[PDB]
Amino acid sequence: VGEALEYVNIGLSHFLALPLAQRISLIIIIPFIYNIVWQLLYSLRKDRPPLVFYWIPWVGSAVVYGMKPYEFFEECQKKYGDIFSFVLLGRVMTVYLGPKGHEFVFNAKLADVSAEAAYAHLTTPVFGKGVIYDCPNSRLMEQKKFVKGALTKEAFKSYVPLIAEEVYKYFRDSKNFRLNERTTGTIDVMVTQPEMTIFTASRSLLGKEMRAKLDTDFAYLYSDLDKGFTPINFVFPNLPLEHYRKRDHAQKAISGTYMSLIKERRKNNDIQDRDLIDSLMKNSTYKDGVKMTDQEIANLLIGVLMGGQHTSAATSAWILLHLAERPDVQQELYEEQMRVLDGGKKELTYDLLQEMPLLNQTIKETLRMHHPLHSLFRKVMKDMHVPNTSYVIPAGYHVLVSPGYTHLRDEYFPNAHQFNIHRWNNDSASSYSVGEEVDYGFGAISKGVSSPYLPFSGGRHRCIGEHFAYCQLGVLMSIFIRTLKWHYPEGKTVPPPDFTSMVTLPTGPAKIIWEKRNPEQKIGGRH
Ligand SMILES: CC[C@@H](C)n1ncn(-c2ccc(N3CCN(c4ccc(OC[C@H]5CO[C@](Cn6cncn6)(c6ccc(Cl)cc6Cl)O5)cc4)CC3)cc2)c1=O
Ligand code: HEM
Repeated sequence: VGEALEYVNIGLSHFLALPLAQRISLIIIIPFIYNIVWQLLYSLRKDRPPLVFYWIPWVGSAVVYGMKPYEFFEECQKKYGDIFSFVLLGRVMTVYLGPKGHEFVFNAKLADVSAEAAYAHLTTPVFGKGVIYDCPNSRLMEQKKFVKGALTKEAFKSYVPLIAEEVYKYFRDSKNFRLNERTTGTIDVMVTQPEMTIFTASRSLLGKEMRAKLDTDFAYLYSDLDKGFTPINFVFPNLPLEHYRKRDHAQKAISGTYMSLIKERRKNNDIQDRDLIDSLMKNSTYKDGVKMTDQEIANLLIGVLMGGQHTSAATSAWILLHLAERPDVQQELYEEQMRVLDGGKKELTYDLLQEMPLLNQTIKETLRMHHPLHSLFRKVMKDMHVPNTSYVIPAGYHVLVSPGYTHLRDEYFPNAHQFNIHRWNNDSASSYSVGEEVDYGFGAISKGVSSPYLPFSGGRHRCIGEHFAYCQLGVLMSIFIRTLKWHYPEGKTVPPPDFTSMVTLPTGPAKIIWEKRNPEQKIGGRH
């Protein structure tokens, strides 16, 4: 022990007498070996889920997870069961697959897990400060409450003809259609659907002013900001590059535009019940008296529009793509449209949308096969014991839940990779609380979150956009169906998802060929 500790000090010193060709090369090799040693040691633990073995420190299973998460989850499930962890770019993600995982994560106590600590870097740089994940959970709960106030049956009743008008205007004016001058055409659905989504959501949620603005070069800011909404933000939220400056600039310029409208309306007391802007002007005071600022209101609007943008656009693209090889479904949907709208002699209303179950089943089935968000996260805040196991998930870990994975299991949905809207006969609702309920601040929602079908999650972070989504997707598809037939270019089929984008959007270029059902029909109005 005497000469031992001396040779420790000697050894520390001889280390520095190494050529750096050796010293840098061991600066790499040492973490690599400890990593493997720590993993081998880790596997001993009884109070830890199996950890997926990986070679590269820090990076972890990022590549295979990133490129094909559901295949990754399937392989891990086979070897280890439903609970397992894996390292991902410096973090430890504990996956819990299936309905019990949904319960473990979505109904976890506010104290145990944090969504804002998982998500804030993704969103705060894009939306702005003070809202959504840049604030405490109870602020979020009430912001969801505020937004829900513009998402009522009466609002949907007034949105439908606005959304309809936008779809027709797009058919009339967009270079991708121009139905008054073309009877057939080819389109990339990842060009047309993001455009139709932003036009329809602008007009209805933001109002005529902000929609009007999309016909100016102001539209280039949306693109700039949109490009800033990327999973890279999870790792690099701010880097001194043109991309990040374009984004930052856009967030300032767009929120400034919203603030201009807001202050303009208040100045004239032109505060009605037209749109989400009016709504948040009348109704954005928290339960402790603090009022949202005009800046926070605008940042909230950006997030809502942005979130709704990507989930919905990706979804209507997938609907288009699945219907492109299924002329039978198109036909079936067309007949439902003729019946409900009396051969087209009835105008589409919100109430009539509700009497189109096949259409709604089509949305529902698309969301089963193409959950836009394949992985939902929470950062673990307090150590968590996994019920009926010896597993304890320690603070500093992340829990990862994936209803999108369960959506694609045959055990829960027979023939899960087949598109079949009739699996939802007797069950065309977007979702519905199968039993008892609970209120976190934005309204009574289902207490249990064990449904195998769960595109809108559940618990305190449950989506509040599902009825707006169905309204938007519904009006849009109703008009697509009554106006066009479409199919694939010869030899093409449904693309595989891109699991590396923000949403599980189709892999490009995803093209379909459209043709007018009534070549002679004209869309009125000015252009
Ligand atoms: C680097 C190597 C490469 C191979 N690699 N290695 C890993 N990956 C990778 C891993 C994971 C992912 N992602 C995909 C995106 N994903 C994700 C995206 C958004 C998201 O949103 C959850 C919250 C926050 O945003 C919204 C989204 N939303 C919900 N409804 C509508 N939008 C949200 C909620 C509320 C509001 Cl107001 C706005 C928004 Cl945006 O909900 C959650 C997860 C995480 C995993 C991507 C790439 C790679 O690409
Ligand atoms: C196809 C359409 C959509 C799907 C599948 C979807 C899905 C989801 C999911 C899964 C979550 C929870 C994520 C988690 O648990 O971590 C969520 C949250 C949320 N979504 Fe959506 N969404 C959709 C459309 C919309 C729309 C149109 C809006 C706004 C109009 C919207 C606004 C929100 C909001 C405000 C939250 C709450 C965030 C939180 O509480 O943390 N979503 N959505």
